[PDB]
Formats: sequence, structure tokens, C-alpha cells
Amino acid sequence: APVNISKAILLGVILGGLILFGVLGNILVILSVACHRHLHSVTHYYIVNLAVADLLLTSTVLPFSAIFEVLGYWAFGRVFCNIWAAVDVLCCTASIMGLCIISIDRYIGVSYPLRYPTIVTQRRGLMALLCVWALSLVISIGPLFGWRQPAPEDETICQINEEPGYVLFSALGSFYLPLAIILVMYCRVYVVAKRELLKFSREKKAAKTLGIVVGCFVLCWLPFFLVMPIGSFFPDFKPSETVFKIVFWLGYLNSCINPIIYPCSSQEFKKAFQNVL
Ligand SMILES: COc1cc2nc(N3CCN(C(=O)[C@@H]4COc5ccccc5O4)CC3)nc(N)c2cc1OC
Repeated sequence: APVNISKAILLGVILGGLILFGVLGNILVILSVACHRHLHSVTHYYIVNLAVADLLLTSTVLPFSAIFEVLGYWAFGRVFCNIWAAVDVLCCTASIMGLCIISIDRYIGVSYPLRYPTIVTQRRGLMALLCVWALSLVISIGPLFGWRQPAPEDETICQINEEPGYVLFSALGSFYLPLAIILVMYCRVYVVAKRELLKFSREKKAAKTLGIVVGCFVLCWLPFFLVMPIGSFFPDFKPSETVFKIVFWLGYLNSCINPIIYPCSSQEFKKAFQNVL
């Protein structure tokens, strides 16, 4: 259907700029971790895992959301709508468990600096990464593909499951449980760092950087997981759908915010970014 030109063009341009910045940042993070040989570690492997997750979030789901916004309605196939929702959930739920294992690794490193290489070894790190990716896949496409509501008869409609039975499970298994794990691990990290040398300081600095990243992610994605379950469990059903869109976009903004954090909070990452550009 016809829509605005100037406003739509401006909105599309700004959104495209956002995706371009996010993709550039994630690619920069991946290249900085990979090409450099002094940035190899299980923590940096988890960092590139998060970079891949939010790069997928910025490269496929984000452009589709931007195009939907510009058009005002769904234009692609219904199968494409389902795959779009599934990829959105998969990326936003794999990032959270990536942060969970990053928090576990940072707790191990802060608590046991000297013995850190003997606990979180390369093999164990990759095993944990693969387990996280598999569990994120399962949690993402279980409630959706498994318990799927009757399909709408309109090809132009691409909505979100509003049934409480799905929103409760998705919020619990995607945000609230991994979030609780992350808070437990970082409260432990904070207490251990404060109560507690050349390697301990490095672990503390990495923990601070990844804690900033985790805080940004949680702040960005909290409004959505607070408004969706509330909307389903209360007479108010996502009031001001505009605000519902704003909370999704704020959540997506973390995908672009994250690459800024690594240089601005880790001088090693700043040097790597400077010398890779
Ligand atoms: C991990 O976080 C999750 C993300 C999810 N994402 C989707 N999407 C994203 C895109 N999308 C929209 O409807 C959005 C929002 O609503 C709209 C309303 C009117 C106009 C446009 C709108 O754009 C369709 C599919 N679906 C789910 N079930 C999700 C579940 C999750 O777990 C709790």
C-alpha cells in the first residue's frame, strides 16, 4: 500500500546506516580476534562467537525488520516470515548464552588466574561453545517450530505469537534463566575481584570489558522481555504498538553497540582495531 516518501526514505536511510555500522563493527571484531595472534584465547573465541551471533542479527533479521518498517507490512513469503522470526529468536537467544559462558569463563579466570589455563582449556572452551550453540538452537526453535499456532490466512501479516503459553516459555528459557545465570556469575566475579597479580589484573580487565558488554546487552533487551510477558499476562496487550517497535529496535541496537565496547574498554582491542583498519 502507498506510504510516505520523505519520512519513509529518511527512516530507511537511518536504519540502513545502523545495520551498516553494526555489520562493520562485528566484522572488525572478528578480524581483530582472528588475524592477530596475541588475541587467541577461549575468551576471545567467545567474543567472536558473540560477534557472529550479533552479525547474523544485524545482517538478516535487522534488514528484514527495516524493510517491513519502510513498507509498513510484510512483503516476503510466509515461510520467509517464519524463518525471520526463528532467526531473530535464535540470534537473540544464542547471544545470551554466549554471555552466560563468557560470564562463567570470567568467573573462572578471576577466581583462578594462574590456574586458568588448566581449567578452561581450548578443547573444553570449544566444547562449551558448541554446547551453547546447540542449546540455543533447541531453545529458540522448540517453542516456535514445535508448538506453532494455526497459520493466519493472510500472506501480508507477520506477527508475534501472543499466546501466554509461548511468551512465558520463551522469556524464561531465552532471557530470564540465562540472565539469572549471568547475574550469579558476575556477582561472584565482583565479590572475588573486590575481596582479592600480573595475570590477575589481565583477567580483571577482561572481566570488566565483558561485564560492560553484558550490561549493555541486558539493558537493551530488558524492555522487550518486560513488556511482552506483561502484555500477555495483563489486560493491557502491548499498548502503543509503536512502543513495542521501539523496544525491539532498542534491543537490536545492542548488536551495533557491542563492537564499540571492545576498543573503548580494552586498550589491547583498541590497538588491534587501529592496526587492522
Ligand atoms: C528473543 O526475543 C524474541 C524475539 C522474537 N521476535 C519475533 N519476530 C521479530 C519480528 N516480528 C515482529 O512482529 C516485530 C514485533 O512486532 C511487530 C508488530 C507490528 C509490526 C511490526 C512488528 O515487528 C516478527 C517475528 N517473534 C518472536 N516470537 C520473538 C520471540 C522472542 O523471544 C521472546
